[PDB]
Amino acid sequence: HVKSGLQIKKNAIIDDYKVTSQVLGLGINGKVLQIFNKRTQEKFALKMLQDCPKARREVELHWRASQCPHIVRIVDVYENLYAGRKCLLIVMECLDGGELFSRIQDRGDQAFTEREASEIMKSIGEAIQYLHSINIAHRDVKPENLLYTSKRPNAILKLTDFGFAKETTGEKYDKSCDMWSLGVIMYILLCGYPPFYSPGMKTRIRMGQYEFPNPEWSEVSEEVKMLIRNLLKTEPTQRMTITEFMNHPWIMQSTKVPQTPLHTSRVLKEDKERWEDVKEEMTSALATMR
Ligand SMILES: COCCOc1cncc(-c2cc3c(ccc4c5c([nH]c43)CCNC5=O)cn2)c1
Ligand SMILES: [Mg+2]
Repeated sequence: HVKSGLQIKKNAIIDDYKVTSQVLGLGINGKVLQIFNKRTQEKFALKMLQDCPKARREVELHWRASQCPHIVRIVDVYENLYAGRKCLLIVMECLDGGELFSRIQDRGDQAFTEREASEIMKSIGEAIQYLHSINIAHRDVKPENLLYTSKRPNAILKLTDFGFAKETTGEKYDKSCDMWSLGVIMYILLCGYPPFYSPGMKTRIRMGQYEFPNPEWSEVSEEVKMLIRNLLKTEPTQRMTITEFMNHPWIMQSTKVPQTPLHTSRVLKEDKERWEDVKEEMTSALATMR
C-alpha cells in the first residue's frame, strides 16, 4: 500500500484564503484560526507553527495520519514568512461540532447511554489503531483534542493536535500512554468524572478508595470495569494494547451494547466548575506518562 508524500506550497497563503482573527482553539505550539477559501468561499481551520525540525516532524506524522476517517484532515501546508517569522501554515478541515464532552454536557434531557459511550470509544480507538499500526504514538489524547465535524447528531468525531506525536519503532511502550488515555476517557464517559485522586462541590472519588463508586457505577457491568482496569493498568508492560482493545466485544459490538442510562451528562453539569481542573490534572499526568 502506497500513499503520496507531502507537497508543501510556497506561495502566499493569502493568495488563496481570507485569514480572519477568530481563535478556534489553542494548541501545543500555537493558535488555530478561522479562514475561508476564496474560490469556493468554504470555511477552514489554520494552524501556524514556527518552522523548525520539531514542527516539521509534527506536520509529517500528521500527514501520514490525515486520511484516517477519525483524525482531522490536512488540506494543504504552506511555507510562508508570516509576520516576520518563517512558518508552516497548516490548513485543516473545519470542525464545528465542538469538543466531545462539551456536547455531552449540553444534552437537555441528560440521557447518555452506555451504548453511546461505546460507539464514541470505538471511534477514538480506530484513530489510535490507525496510528499504532504505522508506528506512531499520539501522546496527547485528551478532551480538548477530540472534536466533532458538525453539530449534527450524526457528526463524526475527530482526533487533533500532533504536537506530541512520535515514531515508536523500537520503543514500543511509547504507545502505552495512548491506551491509558482511552481508559481515562472511557471512565469519564461512563460517570462524568476522571479516575483521579484530587469548595462547594461533591467529592466523587475519595483518596485511596475503590475506583468505581456505587452512586454512578452501580449499574455498570463487571465486564466493563475489567476493560477499564486493563486500560488503566499501572505497569505499561501489562496494560492493554490497541489490538486487544479493538477486539473486545464491548468495542467490537458497540451496536449491541446495553443502553444503560448513565450519570455522565448530569455530573458534567453539576461539576462544570471544576472541568478546567480535570483537564489540567490530565495534562499534568500525561506529561509524566509519556
Ligand atoms: C472550543 O472548541 C469548540 C469547537 O470550536 C470550533 C469551531 N470551528 C472550528 C474548530 C476547529 C478546531 C481545530 C481544528 C483542527 C485542529 C485543531 C487543534 C485545536 N483545535 C483545532 C486545539 C489543539 N490542537 C489542534 O491541533 C479544526 N476546527 C473548532
Ligand atoms: Mg482524516
